[PDB]
Amino acid sequence: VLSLSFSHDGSYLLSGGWEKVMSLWQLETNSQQFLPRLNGIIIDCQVLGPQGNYYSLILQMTENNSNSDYQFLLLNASDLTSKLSINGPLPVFNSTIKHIQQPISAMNTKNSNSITSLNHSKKKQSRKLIKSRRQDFTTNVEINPINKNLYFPHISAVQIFDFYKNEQVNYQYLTSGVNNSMGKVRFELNLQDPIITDLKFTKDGQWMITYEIEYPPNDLLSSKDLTHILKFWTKNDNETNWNLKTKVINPHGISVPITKILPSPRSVNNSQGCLTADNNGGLKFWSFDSHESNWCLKKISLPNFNHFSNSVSLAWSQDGSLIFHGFDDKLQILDFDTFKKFEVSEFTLDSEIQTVKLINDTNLIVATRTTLNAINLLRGQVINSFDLYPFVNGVYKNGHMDRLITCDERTGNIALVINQQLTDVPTINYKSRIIIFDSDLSTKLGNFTHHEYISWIGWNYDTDFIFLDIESTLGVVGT
Amino acid sequence: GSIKFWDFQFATLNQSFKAHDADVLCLTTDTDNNYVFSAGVDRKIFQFSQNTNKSQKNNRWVNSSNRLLHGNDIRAICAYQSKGADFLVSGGVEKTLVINSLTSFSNGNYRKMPTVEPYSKNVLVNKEQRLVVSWSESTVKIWTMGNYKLVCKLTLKDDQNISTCSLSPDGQVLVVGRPSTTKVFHLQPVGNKLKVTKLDNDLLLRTSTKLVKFIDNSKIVICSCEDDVFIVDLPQEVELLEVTSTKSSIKVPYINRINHLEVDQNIAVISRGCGVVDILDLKARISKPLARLNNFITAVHINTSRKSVVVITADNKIYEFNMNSVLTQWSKNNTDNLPKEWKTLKENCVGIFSDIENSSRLWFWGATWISRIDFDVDFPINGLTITDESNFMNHFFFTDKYKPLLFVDLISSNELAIIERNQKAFIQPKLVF
Amino acid sequence: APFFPNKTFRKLIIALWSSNMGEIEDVKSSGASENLIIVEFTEKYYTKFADIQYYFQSEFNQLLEDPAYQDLLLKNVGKWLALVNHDKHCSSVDADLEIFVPNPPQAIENESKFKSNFEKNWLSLLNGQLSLQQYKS
Amino acid sequence: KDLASATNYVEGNARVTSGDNFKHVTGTVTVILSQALQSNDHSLLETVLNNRDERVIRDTIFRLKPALAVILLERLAERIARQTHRQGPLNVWVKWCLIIHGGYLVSIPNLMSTLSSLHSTLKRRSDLLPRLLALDARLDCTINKFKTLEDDVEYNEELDDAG
Amino acid sequence: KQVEIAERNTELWNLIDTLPTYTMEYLDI
Amino acid sequence: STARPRIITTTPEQRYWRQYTSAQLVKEHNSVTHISFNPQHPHDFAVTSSTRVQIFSSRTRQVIKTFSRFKDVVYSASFRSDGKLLCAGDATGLVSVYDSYNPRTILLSINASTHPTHVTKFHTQDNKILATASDDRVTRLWDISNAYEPQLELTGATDYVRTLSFIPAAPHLVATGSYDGLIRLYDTRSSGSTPIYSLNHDQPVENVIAVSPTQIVSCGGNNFKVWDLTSNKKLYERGNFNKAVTCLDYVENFDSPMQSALIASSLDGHVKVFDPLDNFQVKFGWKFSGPVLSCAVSPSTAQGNRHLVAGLSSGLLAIRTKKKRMRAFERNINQFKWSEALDNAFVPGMAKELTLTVLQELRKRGKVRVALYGRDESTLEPLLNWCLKGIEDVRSASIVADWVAVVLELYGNTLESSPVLQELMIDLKTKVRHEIHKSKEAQRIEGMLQLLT
RNA sequence: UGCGAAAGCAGUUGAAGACAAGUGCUUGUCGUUCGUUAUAAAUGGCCUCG
Repeated sequence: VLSLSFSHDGSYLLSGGWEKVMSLWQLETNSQQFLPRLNGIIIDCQVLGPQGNYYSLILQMTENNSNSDYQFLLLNASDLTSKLSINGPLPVFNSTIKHIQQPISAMNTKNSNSITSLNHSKKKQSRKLIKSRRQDFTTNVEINPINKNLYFPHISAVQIFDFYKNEQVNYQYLTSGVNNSMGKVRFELNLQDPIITDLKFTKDGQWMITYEIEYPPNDLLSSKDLTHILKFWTKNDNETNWNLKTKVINPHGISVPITKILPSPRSVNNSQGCLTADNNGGLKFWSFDSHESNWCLKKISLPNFNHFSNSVSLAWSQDGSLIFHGFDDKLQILDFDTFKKFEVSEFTLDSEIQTVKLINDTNLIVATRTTLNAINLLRGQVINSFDLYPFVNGVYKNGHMDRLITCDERTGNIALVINQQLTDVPTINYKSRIIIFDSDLSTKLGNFTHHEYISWIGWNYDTDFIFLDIESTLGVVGT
Repeated sequence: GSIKFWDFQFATLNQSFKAHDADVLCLTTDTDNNYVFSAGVDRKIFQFSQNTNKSQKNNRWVNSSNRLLHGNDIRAICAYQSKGADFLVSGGVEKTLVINSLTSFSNGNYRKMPTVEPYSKNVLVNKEQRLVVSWSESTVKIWTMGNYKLVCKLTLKDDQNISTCSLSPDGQVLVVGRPSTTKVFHLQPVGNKLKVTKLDNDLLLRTSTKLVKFIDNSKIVICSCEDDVFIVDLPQEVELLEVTSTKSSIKVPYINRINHLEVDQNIAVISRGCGVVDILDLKARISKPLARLNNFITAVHINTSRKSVVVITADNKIYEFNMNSVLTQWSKNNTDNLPKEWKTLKENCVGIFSDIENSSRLWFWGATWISRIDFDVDFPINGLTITDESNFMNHFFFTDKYKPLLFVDLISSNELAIIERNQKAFIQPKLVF
Repeated sequence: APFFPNKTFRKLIIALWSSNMGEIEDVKSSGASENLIIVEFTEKYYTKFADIQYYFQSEFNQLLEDPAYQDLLLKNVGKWLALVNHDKHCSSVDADLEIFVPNPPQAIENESKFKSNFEKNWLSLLNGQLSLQQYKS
Repeated sequence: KDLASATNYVEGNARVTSGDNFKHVTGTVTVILSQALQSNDHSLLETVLNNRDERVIRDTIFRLKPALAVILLERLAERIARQTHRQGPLNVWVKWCLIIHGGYLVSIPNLMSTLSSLHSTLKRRSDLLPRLLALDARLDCTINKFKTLEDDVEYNEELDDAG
Repeated sequence: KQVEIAERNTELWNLIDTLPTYTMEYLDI
Repeated sequence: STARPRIITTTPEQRYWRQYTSAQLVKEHNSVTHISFNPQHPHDFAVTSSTRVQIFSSRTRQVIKTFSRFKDVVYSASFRSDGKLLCAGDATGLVSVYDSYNPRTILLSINASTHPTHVTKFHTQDNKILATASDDRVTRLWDISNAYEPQLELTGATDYVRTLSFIPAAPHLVATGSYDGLIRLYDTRSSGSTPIYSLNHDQPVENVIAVSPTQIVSCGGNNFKVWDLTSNKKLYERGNFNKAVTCLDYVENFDSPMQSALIASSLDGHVKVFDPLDNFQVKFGWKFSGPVLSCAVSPSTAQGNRHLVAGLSSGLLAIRTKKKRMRAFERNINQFKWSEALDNAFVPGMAKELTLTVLQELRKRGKVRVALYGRDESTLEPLLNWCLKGIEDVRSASIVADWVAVVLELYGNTLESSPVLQELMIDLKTKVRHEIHKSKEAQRIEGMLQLLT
């Protein structure tokens, strides 16, 4: 039990815990009433009023282990309905940050710490932040072209958050699983709900493509066969909740993750197509067919490569004629019509590609784990080359440079680098630098410094770029 | 499943508690009416507390706690309290008694009585012919073991249950005793089966019998319900010493009555509940006092080889009396020097039988334990019961592996008989994750 | 209790088809066998009563699946033709068939089993060495 | 609905699908078999498929016209897909077709598009194999271990008194 | 031959992943 | 607080035609030769059988008018465009015109010829002219006003003419198909009596239908071929049918996902749907007891329940018409009654698919060993009995393996003292061994398939 | 725990202090510390507004 509070008179006792249920204990009779089904486990509970008119509750959302997600609920005691729900942005980082510790539970689990586990876990977290070098702390975030609302892929759910008003507009559960069916308790807490890995919109914005990974339960024969799912969702502009239109189970085959997804440009199929790319170099082009009213696999290329690499990047030309597919260290130029290599199509690079992008039709910017290089497709030579090794060697897992590197379609792109500040062994506090680069990277338009780890940066459809900081702070860099 | 408190003067409801999930069968209370205990079908015992001063001032009861101690219906519950006693006793379809402390019901320890404590033995074994005989509810069944075969079973008319059954050493004569009547039946083996004939003797039929034993294959000793000990040859009354009246005897009559009758080689001993033990010479038919103990006697045995009588008190102390030092040298040295196991036992001894191979060694067993002691070797010197501040009136082998035990005795010098005991329940799920 | 002597009956089977008396076995007019023992067996016993007709096609199936007797049964096809070239089949509605054994087992009543047995025996023989005149018949 | 409450997941009328879904990218019964395939008569062909005799299967497909073989392969995939318990018998038909008309099947412009159902169907059975062997081994050990591992005597007092 | 070697190996691998009414007994004293 | 998520348990053209589920089979006294639909609401359809013509109510699906004045075999029941008239042919050669829904009055009676008149069709564009084809091999074009002489007498057929079609947007054009295998086109504006040109089908022509103003589909012999008059040649030909195709009907601009449908009788018991937009390709079909001689569907503007009609030589008429709380286990799981929910899964007469879901839910729920802790042989067999059959199915194959292992790891010692459970394992051993054996070929076959490609 | 693909390839799980229990000795523990990349189990399950 996490929160206990007496009523003003003392005739009632409020209790809350991991059950996700607030209990009113009626003490004259030890009866109990239940307000179950709350978003997060109850950290705190109080009676707030001269006459106990309202209840104030604190919710945690333990599903996100990376960060402690507090939500403050004020309930009308008369009818136990939400009088006021308050929360900030709820990003899910790849790893834990600063001094976030899981709440105490009866046993040590993935989402909780035992009594003994607290001190060891705290020491381990500090020493990981100090000695270890993998410090990705990067979060996927998405932006809506039609509404400019900010989508956070929470675990098994999506938060729609309006940064213009700095208020939450929606929270939608997009997967199956024990997500709000109950409050997980004891060994149930070891269960992992489906995780939304990649979320994107079509350019038109009326479609939502989502990629999910379902983890089988442990202690079972089929405990190692992860399930990969893809889902297509829709809604009208007036409507606020996405409705699921199609579901694909195990795309590209069985046990093959969908490592990259790219919505199609406007030129091809007026923005209702998409590309999905694996760690095996296989590409699938899906389109929405009016006749079926559903999403159908138009094209496929399944070269059964035997080497596995999570480092793949995909880019599509604006005209839509060609696709750039960087797999491991090699980039391929594949013609859309034949959906195969061009008839130099192959570009070998020093190391694995993390990001491949074209600022404009002429120039393609490719980032490898050791550097970044600007190439003219017109002449097929590198314009500029910048060494990222001193900053980016093994701090981040492959694929995060995609969400750290952002580009405008008019003015230019931006490179973001976060470094540890240390005076006399590394220290927990960090410092970030954002640099604006022109198309071909000839010149630096601007160089700005932020005092904290900028978890993510992306290009809003206006000229301004939006950046999310591990303080759950959304700033903007713009003219 | 609801318990309700009502104001007597105004005849109105004061408090209502929906505590049990099924019928509440019985209620009980402490002396000061501070605690109200409920029990019933759901196998749970609920304690209701008004102990706090504010509760007393406001006259409000509070259901403090509940406990699950019975596997089945709790049909009955009762309470007792004194300066030295605090017992909450409950029983029902589980056929066993459970004991708790009222003041510490929530936090105190509890004891679960054995289902069957054989203070009175309902099974006997005959060393000769290897017969095991059990009698229950006017039905006697006899088994032979070479492996066991139920050679015969006897069904009796009388509604009265059988008090005791005694089998002659040869086994040909079986005596079945009841308070109303005593009947003797001759057993004869034909084709691995026993033929039964009821020998007719009017005196036994009109004779009440608590205890009956065999002097030999022909002569028996019977103690009538009025405490009349006499010999029948198949009546020769035996003189008995008068017992002084005591206030305890007046309050509880049966304490002065005979509890154990044991005959061995024309020597008979009688133990009364008041601790009086007397040696009886059947041939002389005369009584001589032996001992006067302060505790209830649970088991008695006579060893001719050592010429002594072994008496066990309710406190599991062992006394060896010389038949005419009143007590043997072993008893003087070892009665207070018993091993840890004997003293720690919370169940009293009920059966004694001798060891054929060595007469000095004796066997002792209770409902859940069996022990053997050699009387030729001296030992190294090195809560839920009454505190007993008031008076009651006015070489070594120990095993607890075998339990529960109905009867224990030897078949031969190297063969031991151990007889052991081998309804739906209200579902109270045990959460498992 | 209902009983039929299959083994004894199977012994009768092996004797008849093993019997061989030259040209009368394959009559040139029709390709069938005029074997008087078989003809007597066909007319007096096989056609009249149902139960043997049922137990007949059952055992001839088993022998046909036995390689020891398969060659024998596949050769003397005229014997089979002489037997079955009649309308008095137990599955025929028009024919009224009696029973040999006083206590027939219930298996005889299974028409589907008989027809399945009947179909099997023909098909194996139709895969056999058919004569030109047998082919017309 | 309370605005604090999170919207629940509902699949509704959505269409489920799999990534392998490549649709938009004497005694013989041969003449019946050719007959039903041409005319798409489910009733007629099902009778042909009812034969369990291997020699019949070979002989029938041996004489089947090679072009009609291809459509037969497609149709067996569909009938397998609807009813997987008929997998065993129908692989035999697919097998004998493949060996006899293999030469014809080589001289075909495209196979995967026209035989996608078989490939998807056949792939599913393979994905089962690694798990079933694990089940068999566990199922092996347990059986392996476990394969190795009154009135006559009654005496009634009442009847005795009676006689 | 390689089939049965492999199939044999599979079984080994998955393998490695994985009161009487009357009783006669002799007591010890 | 939030409401509880409820436990979650072909081609579009095919799905449309599947909706004609309601099937009614009627018996007529002779072979049903011709079937017609009234162009006007309620679009009641007429059947030609024996010596009578019967009109069936679309909604009631029952005869409403019976036309028995016809003496010999009746050969047609075609309506005019308005539907207020219907014309019919007789073996005597007399062609009779009746007022629809008024059997009694013979409005116009014409003796076309001494030979039988098999085809009588009102001209679609022009009401007053009625065309009659006879075994005389002259297809006279009669007029309602002129009952004593044909307006025109088309000739040039050397065999029986049993097909007459009027081309939409070309009222002057008349198409005739004879058993010569020649389809002859005529212009009524000209003097006529001689075909504009002849199209060769090479097989006797059983019915000719104008699918569209420029495209005409002719079904003759074992195949049907679509001809374009502008090119004067067959664009497309499909011969999937095995018997000779007899009757052919076409509908357009109806609410199906497909814009237009073409239904063709086979005479082999099959009527199949072809889509003109995709080169007249096979999209659907149905099977009947015997040869199909007539097929028809409700016109485009049915305004009500759609009807598909098939005519069989036996006289049979088949009508296919397209008409225009929470469970126990869900309670147990919501109430956390793990063991009881599993019990609900194995109950008599329970759908296999639903049985999988509850098992899937418990596994997804992380409640597997718990559901099996309090069980013995008596209550374990129902799960095993399902496992014995579920193992065959591909979808359940993974799930059964999971459940079987846990009970096996959980009830080892129990299996020893229970002989009944052992036999369940033994037969379970055999079936999985078969399931292994079935899978083993599948890897052989799939590799074999790879060789060719 | 590191790396990597999801498969896997390598490497770990030490020492001190304090407390309790049993008999200075033994065992178990830690809302104690230093260092290394480093079973569970107090009968205890989710409201009402048709």
